[PDB]
Amino acid sequence: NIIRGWIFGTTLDSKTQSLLIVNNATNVVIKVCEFQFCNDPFLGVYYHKNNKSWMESEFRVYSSANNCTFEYVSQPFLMDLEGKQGNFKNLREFVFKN
Amino acid sequence: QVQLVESGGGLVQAGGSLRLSCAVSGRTISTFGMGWFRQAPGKEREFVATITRDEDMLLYADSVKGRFTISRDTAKNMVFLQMNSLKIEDTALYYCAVRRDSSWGYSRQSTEYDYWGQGTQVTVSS
Amino acid sequence: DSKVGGNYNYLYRLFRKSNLKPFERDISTEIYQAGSTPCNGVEGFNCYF
Amino acid sequence: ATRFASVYAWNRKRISNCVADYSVLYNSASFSTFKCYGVSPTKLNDLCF
Repeated sequence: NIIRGWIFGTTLDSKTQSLLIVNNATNVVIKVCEFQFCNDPFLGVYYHKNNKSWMESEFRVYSSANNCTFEYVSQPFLMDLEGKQGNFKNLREFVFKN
Repeated sequence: QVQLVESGGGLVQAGGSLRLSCAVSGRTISTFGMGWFRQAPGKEREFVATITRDEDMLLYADSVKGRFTISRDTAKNMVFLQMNSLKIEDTALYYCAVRRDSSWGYSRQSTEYDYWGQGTQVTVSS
Repeated sequence: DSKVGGNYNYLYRLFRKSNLKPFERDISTEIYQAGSTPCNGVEGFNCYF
Repeated sequence: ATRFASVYAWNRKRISNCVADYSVLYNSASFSTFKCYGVSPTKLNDLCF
């Protein structure tokens, strides 16, 4: 898994509430805040110093929120942490509407 | 100053039963919501009880919770408050539900209603 | 509350209206102030005192 | 909760789903009965808002 979520909004800044959907190794995190989305959002993941497993370092998706309006949690979807096999069997499809 | 007129008044036998109904019509309780409240001697205000449109549960005041009862009728278009197991401490002026400002709703707070005009003087003793 | 020293709890403000549509909560991180603000009442315990 | 010991916070909170029946307060709970202005108290358990 590489795509860990999606960003929805109109101005993509702190000037309007924007839905934020992200995923991690524990739970699916959904929140609604006036996030100041960066120009190139992503999740900072680096190999652990000793555990040798992927570890998160920085959540480079936004800089500030300045407001909270909603928060929700859900069980993780299919997990695939370490790349294996020569196939893309982990297919995921999503549909969004408002 | 003028005082509100309510059914009852005078000396009331201890442990008896009495009815409390408003007599004035200029500012009826229905406009501000049916309810009743009494002013204890001094400058203390308290709430007794009220009847809700559901008729399944009645808002009871912790001071007189489970003591007072209210009768209901389909066409009478009036609310009568009935007291049970009266005590000497019940001696206090009774007022009709009126608000100094426009409002409508149901509540169970002591400061829900208040007015300058005095209420009917009710004295209870053994 | 009746005891002195509780005045810190008092803090008045205005509504957080936002957007052109009236009666909408803060949605675009607007600018808001604090302190005494206009209100209506008698010359007693009120916002302006 | 005693966190909102002021008037400026307002707690800025929203509810997503509230399906708590009014009669549940009688299950050995010590919560004061709800009082509603403009609508009877049981309307919370009856209709939607």
